[PDB]
Amino acid sequence: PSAPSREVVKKNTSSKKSDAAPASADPAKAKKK
Amino acid sequence: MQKEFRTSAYHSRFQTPFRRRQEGKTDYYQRKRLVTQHKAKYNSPKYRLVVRFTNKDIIAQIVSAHITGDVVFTAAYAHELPRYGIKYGLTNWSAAYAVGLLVARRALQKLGLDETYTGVEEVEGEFELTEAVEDGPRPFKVFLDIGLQRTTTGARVFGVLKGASDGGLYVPHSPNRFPGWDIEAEELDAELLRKYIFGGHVAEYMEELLDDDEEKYKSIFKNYIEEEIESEDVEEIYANAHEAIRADPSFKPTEKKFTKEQYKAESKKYRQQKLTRAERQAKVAKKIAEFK
Amino acid sequence: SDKSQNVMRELRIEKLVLNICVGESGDRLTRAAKVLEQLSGQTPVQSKARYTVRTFGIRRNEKIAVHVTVRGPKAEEILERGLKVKEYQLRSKNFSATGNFGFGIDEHIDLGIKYDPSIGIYGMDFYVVMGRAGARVTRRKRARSTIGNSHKTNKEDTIQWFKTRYDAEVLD
Amino acid sequence: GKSRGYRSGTRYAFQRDFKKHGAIPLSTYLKVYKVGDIVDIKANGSIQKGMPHKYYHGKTGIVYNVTKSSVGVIINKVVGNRYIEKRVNLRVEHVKHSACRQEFLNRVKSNAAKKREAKANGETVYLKRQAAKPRGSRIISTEGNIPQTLAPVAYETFI
Amino acid sequence: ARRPARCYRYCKNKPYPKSRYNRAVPDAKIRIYDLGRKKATVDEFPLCIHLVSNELEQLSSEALEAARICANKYITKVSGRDSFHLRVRVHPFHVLRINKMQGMRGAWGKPHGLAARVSIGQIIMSARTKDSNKDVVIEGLRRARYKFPGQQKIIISKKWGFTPLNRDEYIAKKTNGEVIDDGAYVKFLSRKGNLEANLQQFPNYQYS
RNA sequence: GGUUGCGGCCAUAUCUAGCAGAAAGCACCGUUCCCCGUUCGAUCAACCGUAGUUAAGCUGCUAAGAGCAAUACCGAGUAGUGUAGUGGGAGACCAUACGCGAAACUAUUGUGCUGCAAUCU
RNA sequence: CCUAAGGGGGACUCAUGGAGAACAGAAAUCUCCAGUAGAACAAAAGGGUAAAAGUCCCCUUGAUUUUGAUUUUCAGUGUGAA
RNA sequence: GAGGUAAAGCGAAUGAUUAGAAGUCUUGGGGUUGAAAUGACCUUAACUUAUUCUCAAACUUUAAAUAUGUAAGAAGUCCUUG
Repeated sequence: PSAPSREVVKKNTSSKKSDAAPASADPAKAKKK
Repeated sequence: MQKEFRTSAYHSRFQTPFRRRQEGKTDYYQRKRLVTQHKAKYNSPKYRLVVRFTNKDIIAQIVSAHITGDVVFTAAYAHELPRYGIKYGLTNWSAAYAVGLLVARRALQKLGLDETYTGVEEVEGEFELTEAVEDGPRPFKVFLDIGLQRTTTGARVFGVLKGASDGGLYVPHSPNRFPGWDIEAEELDAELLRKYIFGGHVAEYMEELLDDDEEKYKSIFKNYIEEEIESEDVEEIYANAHEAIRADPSFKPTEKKFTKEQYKAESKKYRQQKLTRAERQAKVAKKIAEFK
Repeated sequence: SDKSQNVMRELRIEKLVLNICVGESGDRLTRAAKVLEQLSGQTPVQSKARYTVRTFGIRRNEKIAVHVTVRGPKAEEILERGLKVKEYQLRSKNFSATGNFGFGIDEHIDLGIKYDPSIGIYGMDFYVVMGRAGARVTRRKRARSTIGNSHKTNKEDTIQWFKTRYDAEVLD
Repeated sequence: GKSRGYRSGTRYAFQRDFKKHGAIPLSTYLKVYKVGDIVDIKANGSIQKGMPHKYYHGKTGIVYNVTKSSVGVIINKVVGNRYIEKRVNLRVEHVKHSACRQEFLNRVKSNAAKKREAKANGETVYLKRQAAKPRGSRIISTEGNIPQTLAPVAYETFI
Repeated sequence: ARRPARCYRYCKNKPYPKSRYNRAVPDAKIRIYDLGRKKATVDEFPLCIHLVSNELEQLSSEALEAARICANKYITKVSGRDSFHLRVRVHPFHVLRINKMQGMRGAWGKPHGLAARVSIGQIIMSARTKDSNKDVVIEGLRRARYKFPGQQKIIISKKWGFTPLNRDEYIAKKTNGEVIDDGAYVKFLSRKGNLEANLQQFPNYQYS
């Protein structure tokens, strides 16, 4: 069968970790302890 | 938590696009490429065959661009077709062909090139350009303008293109967008082009639908049934409309039931008028008063 | 006039998007695509990773996920099939501020399709995009514009429409 | 070291105006230039073809050639102790008609129009322009405008 | 370490601020610009006294720090730490350079300190306090003048505190409901904008 | 006067939030045999104008509206500046003479005009 | 440095933010809304660019031949570039 | 006609920067609530909104003075036709 793929729409050429991905920006998922 | 975006500084520095670009109606890239004339042809204008399709109409205008605004040479509307014998399906491919033929004939009548550059008098689906006639005026040259609507092979715009090309106008074009063109084998099937020129596809659809879905046939083709038009004589409608168009390509305006001032007075009743500065001042004062 | 009870203001499903984000490529992604085309009857499309993350084990331009878009009555049929898995019980925090909604099933076999051991089991995301008549205004090429405020789809209107249509319960 | 490239020092000159970026309005492409016309040169930064050199930005010249998309402009440049004849090829996006002629051309018509009227009337009419003359005598009425006596005011700190 | 201030007194060079072109710039000595009861509302301190430059000159940041400390110490010792609010109205943004720390080849200097460029009539420090505390604050600023080079004038402002309104028109606006508090400063009603919001924000406003 | 097509200047035209819109036009709208394009007839392509709606788009009006534009016994002849002095001052700088002359601020007003063709209660 | 990152045409809109979807979490993929460019355009910095000059798709070799004129540096010589 | 220097501006873009105020903490910590419920509380710090003090040779909406290009006719303007 056909094998289409989603085309590129963004402009970020470099293969680096993107923005809005910092450590400690998350809550405590184990708060209830 | 996030910065409010629509600030006053955002509006102050905002550069609004062109009026007819913000409307989403004029592609100024294509308009620049089309309108701009070779500077050594000083005041010789370029002529645009502006072809626009609405939900109920086809507009084919011949336009020249000027600094004060575009100027229309001739115009053909699809709703002029019932005068020439086409009452239903005014947005066909064949209706587009008839509109193109009508605008071409009317333009040549206005210019005076009727006997010379008659065009393709026998429509047989052959690809053809209007060559000049030796020791005579060159054929009227017009360039197609489709605006924002897409270039697809078999589109209705190239129906107007073929109608104008067969009418005697010299509109440069290639046949690889006409229906009946094979992409893999680089030649045009004239039979299918001739079929769409004389409304063959609609007749074929009526034939295929009449024996399969009677209710859909009644609903879709109600006008043909109520007019006693069978699939067999549909092509004759377009063939006779072609002859009628070529015989009398003149423009006949609709005789107006009312005068310009009557229309103006009737319309002026249903328009709100801007408030006087005193009126809004009084409104503000009343609001302050009622706020204690 | 601006009558709320107008014919053209009726909500309907614009599209239903089915998403399977398998974290790798190769055989598993191909089998997920096979699941999607079995479910929807139309060819799915594979989506590439937008960037490289060591934690997730993915690399940029690696085919990670597969998704498909269905429209028409088939969207309604698949949506009710999926709601059977969810037994018609959604949460108030399943509807976006723009009037769309979605959920996720953990087993694709629960939808009512034959299990196979080469294929395996894959979880799936269902998203339903709601809209009224006249959305073409925002999608057409010529004279494209926006949608007026009263015609817009919002959270509460979608919530009551869903409760009316499917007789389901929306956990608030 | 030193840098003396083609577009050196053109940071602000070749910028588009504030809230005036984007595409060119098409009245630019509709104007008709003839040989002998007088045009103001102003480089448009959005079109990099046919762009004038930074010296000619702000100069006015004579159109001497008309091409497909450009015009030839004559500029006189001081080089040492004399003027050198320069011939610059400019796309019409960087060229605008100079308004100095249309003002003078009207005066040519007005002078011709006024001279035939006096000839038709048999009188003589003087068409030379005149500089602002000293104002003549006049009488100032004080009725309702009695002079008010002003005096310098005392020093005061306002901060 | 420091050259005498006479070496950097005059505004001979163009402004040289911290930017992406000079990055190895040390910090200014003065880091605090509001002293005293800085959270006091406008009404408690109607009297304003300025130290005003009569010189087009440069004042080093450490001179600003010394003058600030001197004035604060005196006013606090005499009338208490809560009787006044002192604001330094000049910030050191100009970087001075030093060359030595061969000959005049490669003589471009390295950052040496920070200075504020003041004009004639420019305010250096302001102090808002009570009227009864006038003579104290002046004597506090009169000492601070000894830490500055050049000539400075002590001027009693015609305005109410740090507001731009004179002491008579501030009363005129307050008694008409035309002013509200926003902490250490005030907000004035504007006759432009949304009427409902303006009326809500200033409930005591007598419209004319 | 309304509307449509093609435009000129390119916010007095934009933006936000509300309300109204006769006729025509435009629009949304219905269908998939055909030309054609899609993961998806959503866009695009074709057909019907037939089944429906002014709900939206569009137009107009409202807002001590944001923005924009213009004006000024507004600020201010202020800042700045050309020219001059065997002017002042230790200097930094300043005043004067003959000329030119802002910006911000303040206040008020306004919120598209218009060309060609066609059409309309 | 690049057979495309050159040429033409077409389709689309970017950075980012918000609200939502099993694993999935601050960062995967999907949907909508907002988004005057706050992205990207080989390489310095500046300018320029939004139905594009950016991203993607299709076709191509005009990065071809002949020799003249002009601009910059300038002696109005050369070279380079345009 | 052209300019972007002086001046001005920063409750206008970029960058720098003082101080409080009011809100969101639902994606900050500290404590006190709970025999557990992340669901309230007081505080510091973050953001957001309306304000506030001070700035820029390699910032800017605005924008001088001086200097600078062009024109002010007979080789011009108009009328008819090769």
